[PDB]
Amino acid sequence: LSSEALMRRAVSLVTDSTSTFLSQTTYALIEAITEYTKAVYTLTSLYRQYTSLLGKMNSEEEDEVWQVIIGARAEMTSKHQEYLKLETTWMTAVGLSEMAAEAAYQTGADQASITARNHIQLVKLQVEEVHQLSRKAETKLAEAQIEELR
Amino acid sequence: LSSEALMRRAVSLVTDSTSTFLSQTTYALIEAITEYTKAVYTLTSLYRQYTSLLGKMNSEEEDEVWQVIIGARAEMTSKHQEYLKLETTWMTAVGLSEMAAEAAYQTGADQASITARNHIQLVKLQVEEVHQLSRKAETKLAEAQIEELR
Amino acid sequence: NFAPLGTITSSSPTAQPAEVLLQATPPHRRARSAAWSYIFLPEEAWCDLTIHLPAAVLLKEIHIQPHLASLATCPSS
Amino acid sequence: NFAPLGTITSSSPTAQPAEVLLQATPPHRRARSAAWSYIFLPEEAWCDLTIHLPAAVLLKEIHIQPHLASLATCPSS
Repeated sequence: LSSEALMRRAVSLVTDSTSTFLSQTTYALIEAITEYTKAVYTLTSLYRQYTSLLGKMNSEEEDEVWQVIIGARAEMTSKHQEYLKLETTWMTAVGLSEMAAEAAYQTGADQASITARNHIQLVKLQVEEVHQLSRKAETKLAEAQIEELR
Repeated sequence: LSSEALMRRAVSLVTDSTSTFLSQTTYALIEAITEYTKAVYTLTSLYRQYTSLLGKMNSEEEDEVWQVIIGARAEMTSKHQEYLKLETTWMTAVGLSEMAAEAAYQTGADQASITARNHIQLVKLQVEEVHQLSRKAETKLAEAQIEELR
Repeated sequence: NFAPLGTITSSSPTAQPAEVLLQATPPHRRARSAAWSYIFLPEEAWCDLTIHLPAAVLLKEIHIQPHLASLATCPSS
Repeated sequence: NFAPLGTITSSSPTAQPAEVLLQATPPHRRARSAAWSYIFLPEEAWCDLTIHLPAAVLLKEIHIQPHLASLATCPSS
């Protein structure tokens, strides 16, 4: 016999699950881009308040903003403790995707090879684009620094 | 997310790495069993060709057959040892899949669970049939070598 | 081992922080990037890592592990 | 390049055949396995590889590409 029907209903369940997963990941990508932009803007806004507004106000607010800097730095480290695992999970995702591309090229499944190549390319584009928004904000911060210094 | 969810994500990273390793080992095992079976089949085909060319035995081809028989004894011991070691490695891979499935079931994936169950039953049938065919191949080779006396 | 208790520093101002090198746990076997990387200037031949310890110890052996993924980046000497 | 036109043989009888080394196209840049592998016996220190050409050739250069994935297996000399 041929296992084509077995593969057919297996991948039918897989495609239903991954269509639900694709809608869920569209929603979760909206959530993730929102959270990532909020975190980057929080970092840059606290840097801006650290650099731009020292000495204009009185002494009590000076001590207040200093304690705010200390506490917010601690809380930002605590919140950013989640981002260290994102790099490693993207590392393992990239490795697994490259393995899938190689294995599908080896087996010869053209649809699976295209799926794995576009999988690594798409995860690369998504992670590099959220990181690209972050580094665009960082580059804007550096440009504002070099223009403010000179 | 939570502490249990953080543990889930950490074990997801670990199990994705070990599942990359497990996929590599399992594909290597499948290819090794394929080479096993194809080497046995090629040796049997060469022996059948020599038997089909009977009557015109010469020094060159009979010396080749003697070398084939010596290498066939060496191959018998090597095939037995590598069958033992491949069964042991398949048991290790099954244990790795077992712990990966435990992690996934503690995660809560059900479509993955049913797909894995269907894959397990299908590959159980397939490996049972192919391993029975292989063991029968070496059993017939050993019987032919034994009855070569008469 | 006394590396974790020490503080590592380099004489190259552009060198990355090397405190990751003193941990007891090595990184992933085929990590795409090494734990610590140094960029050599075209004229520079030697880079130095100076580990400082809190107190004098009877040193016996030094172990250095390169990046097993790419041995091409292993130091020559 | 005259490597494809030649036949490569090794002195050790147990050596795996190395005709794959003469392919005119290089293998994958990050291939997960080496095209040709030799296993050294404990008493052995030198490996042998002889390339025979159909006719005399004014040889100028020899290029050897080690298995770049794991450079620890690159020949010492």
